[PDB]
Amino acid sequence: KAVLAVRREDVNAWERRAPLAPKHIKGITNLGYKVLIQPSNRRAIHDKDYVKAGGILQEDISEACLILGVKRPPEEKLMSRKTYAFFSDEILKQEIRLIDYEKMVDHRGVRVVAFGQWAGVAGMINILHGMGLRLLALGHHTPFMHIGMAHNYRNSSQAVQAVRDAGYEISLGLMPKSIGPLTFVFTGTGNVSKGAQAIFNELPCEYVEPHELKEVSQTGDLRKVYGTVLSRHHHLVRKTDAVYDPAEYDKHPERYISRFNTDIAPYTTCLINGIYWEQNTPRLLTRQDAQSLLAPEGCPALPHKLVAICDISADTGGSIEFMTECTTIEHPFCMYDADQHIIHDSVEGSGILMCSIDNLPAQLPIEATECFGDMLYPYVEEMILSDATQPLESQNFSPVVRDAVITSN
Amino acid sequence: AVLAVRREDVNAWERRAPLAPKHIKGITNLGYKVLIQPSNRRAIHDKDYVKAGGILQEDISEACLILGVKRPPEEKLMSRKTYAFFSEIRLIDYEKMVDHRGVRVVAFGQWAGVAGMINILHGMGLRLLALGHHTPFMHIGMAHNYRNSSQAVQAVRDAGYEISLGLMPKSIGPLTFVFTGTGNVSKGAQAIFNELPCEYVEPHELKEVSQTGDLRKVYGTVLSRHHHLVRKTDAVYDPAEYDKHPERYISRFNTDIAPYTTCLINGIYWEQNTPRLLTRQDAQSLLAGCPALPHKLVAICDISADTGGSIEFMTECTTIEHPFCMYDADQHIIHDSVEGSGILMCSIDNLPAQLPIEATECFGDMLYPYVEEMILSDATQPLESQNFSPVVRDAVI
Repeated sequence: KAVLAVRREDVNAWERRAPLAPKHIKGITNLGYKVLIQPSNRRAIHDKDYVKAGGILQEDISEACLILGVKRPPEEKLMSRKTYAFFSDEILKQEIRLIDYEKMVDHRGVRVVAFGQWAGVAGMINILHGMGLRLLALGHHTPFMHIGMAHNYRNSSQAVQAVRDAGYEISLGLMPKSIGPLTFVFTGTGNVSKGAQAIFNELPCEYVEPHELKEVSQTGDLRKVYGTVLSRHHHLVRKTDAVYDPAEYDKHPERYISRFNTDIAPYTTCLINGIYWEQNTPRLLTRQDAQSLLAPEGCPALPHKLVAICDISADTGGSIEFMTECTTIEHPFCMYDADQHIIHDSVEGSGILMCSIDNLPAQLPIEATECFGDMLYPYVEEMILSDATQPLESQNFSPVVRDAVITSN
Repeated sequence: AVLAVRREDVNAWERRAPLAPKHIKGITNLGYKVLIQPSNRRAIHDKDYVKAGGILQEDISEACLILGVKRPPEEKLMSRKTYAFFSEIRLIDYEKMVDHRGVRVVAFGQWAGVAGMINILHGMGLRLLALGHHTPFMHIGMAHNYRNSSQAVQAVRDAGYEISLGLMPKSIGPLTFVFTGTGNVSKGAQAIFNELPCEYVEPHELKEVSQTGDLRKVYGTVLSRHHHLVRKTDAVYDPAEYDKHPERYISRFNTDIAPYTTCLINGIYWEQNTPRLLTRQDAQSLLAGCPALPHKLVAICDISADTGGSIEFMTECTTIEHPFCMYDADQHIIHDSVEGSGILMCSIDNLPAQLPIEATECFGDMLYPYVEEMILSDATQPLESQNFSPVVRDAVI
C-alpha cells in the first residue's frame, strides 16, 4: 500500500548513478511494494532494466511517501508531507523529513552506506592517465599514454584490460631509461585504498617495505613498477623520544610528528592519499616540504622524483597542506609550481601534478550504483514505512536511520 | 655517404618520425650508415631503430642528409648539408613532392581520418551527456588514449555492441553520418564507422531514415559532387564544366542534406571560387527527463586540416589538448567546450600525430623509394647537375 519512488537526477550532467540497481527493485517488488521509476536518459543503467525488474516507468511520483535520490534537489522541487533521502530550518517550515546517507553509522560510529572501493578504482585510472600526459609534457612518451580517464571505459573490466595492456608494454622494456624506477605509495586503511591497489596489481608490480623505497627508487628493474603500503607505525613518532604508541596517538595526536617528508617523500614518484585527516593530526607534507622537494638532451632525468599526488578520500586540504583546491571530472589535473601557485586544468611547466575529485564514483556509475544499493537495501523497508505526518519518536526506526534524520523531526 | 634521423624538438605532441625501423633495415642493407639521434619523445623506442642496424648517437655532424618531420629552429640548421621536413643550406619540402599528374607522393594516407573519426565519436559522447543523454559513445576516448588503431577498433566494436543491444535513449532519434571528399583521409573515417552497427544509404534516403531509422543502428551516406552541386541558371550538373568554371555552381547541401544530418565528417579540399557547403545564414536557420535534440545537427569534424573553407563559420582550428569548440546561437565560438547551445566543431591540424606509430610506418613507406637520391645529394654543387627525379628536384625550396 506504501509506494517507493527513485527520482531523476537534475543537479549536474555527470550524475549518472542512482541509489538502487534493478536487482534491488526486484527484491522490493517481491515484498509486494509498488516502485515508481522517474524516466531518465541521464542514468548509466537504462530505464528498460528497472522495468524488467518490476518497476513502473512514470513521470508523476505524487503517490510516493519515500523518494530516494543521490543529490538533494534545489528545494523548489520538494513535494510536502513526504520523506526524501540524499547524499547531502528552511524546508523544516513544512512536514518534510530529510535523511542523509552519509550520517548512517553503526554503534561504533563507522559508515554503513557508501560507494566502497569505487573512488579508489577511478582515482588510480585517472592518475595513471595524468602521469601519461605529465611525462609527455616533460618530453617522455610512455605506455601511460594508452590509459584514458575512468569515464572513457564501459566498466572496471574494460579499464583493467587497458591497464594490463599498458603493463605488457612496460614489461617488454618500452619505458625510457633516463627517468628511472617508478615508485607508488598508498596511505589510509579503508575500502577506497584497496580499490587503487586492485588497479595497480594489474601492472607488472612489486610491493616493498617502506624502508626499501630508498634502495629501489635508485636500482629498481625498469620493466616493473614498485608499490608500498604506508601504516601509522611507519612514519608517526613522539616529539619527545621519537617512539610510536598506537593507543596514545588515537587519544593525543598533538604529541606526534610525521617523518614522511624525510623518510619516504624523496623516494616517491606518485602519492595515492587515502587518509581521513583530523584537526589535530600531523600533516604528511607542508608548504616548506614542497619548496625543498622542488628546489632540485632527448633523454633527460626528471626535474625531481615526485611527479604526482592523487587524493582518493574526502580530505581535500588536509594531509597535504598545499593541496587546497579540488579538481573536477571535466578538468581533472592542476599544477603546484615552484612559485607556490596552483595552475588549473594543466600538466605543463614546473612542479607537482595534483588530482582531487569529490565525485570519483560517478566515473564508474553502474558498479557504484550496485555497491551503494547493496549497502542501502537492508534499511529500505524501514524508510518506506516512514510517516512525515507523525512525530519522529513513534517511528519504528533503527538507530542507523533515526540518527541520519537532519530535520527537526 | 651518411644519413641521420634528427630528434623532434618543435612541440610535445610530435611523437612521429620520417622513417620506421623496417626502413632503416632496408637502407643499411644497401650498405649506407644511418645515425639515429636519441629521443624519449618518439612513440617507437630507440632500441627498435638499433635492432634494425641504426647507430644511436647525439653528434650528427658527419651526416650530409638530415631527415626530420618539422623544420628545426633556424639557429639549429648546420651549413653545407641537405635537410628534408614538412614546412648554402639545401632544404626539401615533402609537401611539394608530386608526380607527373601533380598528386602528392609523400603523405600520412588514411591516418588523419582514422584519428578524426575516433575524436568526434568521443566528442558526441560528451556533447550528448551535456544535453542530458548517457550514450555508449561515453565509452570511446581520444585517439591518443589507445596504443594503436587495433585497440581503438576494439573500443568502437564494444560501444557498437551496446548500441546493437538497444542502450541508446529513444528520444534522441536516429543518428546520421555524412562523409564528403575523395581522398585516403575520408576512407580512414569510413573504416572506423564500419566497425559500428552501420547501414549505408543514398543521399536522397537520408530524409526518410533520419525520422524512421532503427535505433539499434547508425546510418551513413557518401556525398559526391553530382549529389548536391547544380548550375545557378538551369540547376544541372556537368562535371567537366564544374572543374573549369566552379563559379557557375551553387550547393543544395543546406536544404537537401544538412537538415537530416547528425554528424558531418568533412574531407573536401576547398578552393577560392568553389561553392560552400554551409554559410553563416544556413547556421542561423539550422539553430532556430527524455527530451528530443534541440536541432538535428550535433557535430562537424574537419579531417582535411582547415582545407575545407566549405563551412564558413568554422574559422578557428582546435588542438589535440583542446579538441572541441561550440558555435552557439549568437554566432560566438566558445573554445575547449561542449556546453550551451549550437554546433560542436573539431578541426585539428596534426591528427596523424595521435596515431604516431602507424603514421610513421605509412609516411616512411611513401618516402622510402626517394631516400637514396637524397643521400647522394651534394649541397656544395649546383642543383642542375644533381641526379634527382622531377619529384625531388621540384620539392627543393
